[PDB]
Amino acid sequence: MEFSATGESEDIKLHLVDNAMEMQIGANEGQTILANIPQVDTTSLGIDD
Amino acid sequence: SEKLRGQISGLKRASLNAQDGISLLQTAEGGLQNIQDMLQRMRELAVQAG
Repeated sequence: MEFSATGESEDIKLHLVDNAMEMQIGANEGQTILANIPQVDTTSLGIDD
Repeated sequence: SEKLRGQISGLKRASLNAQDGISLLQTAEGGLQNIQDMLQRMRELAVQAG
């Protein structure tokens, strides 16, 4: 068997939008707390295979 | 006598006129107080969301 490089470039385009949790903790502007929860599954833990 | 009677009558008329005027400002103040009370509930419910 023999393998070789294709020789021509390939393009893949990625779309991505931010969406944390914002909590109002004060009685005026700006006073807030930001919360994040990462994704957890077999793929993230790297034991899927 | 004529001058003094004229002045007395004028003073009485002005005395009535002043109270006639003051009633209007009383009513306006009442209405404005109602509006002010409403705006605070609006503010509280606005800060409810967030």
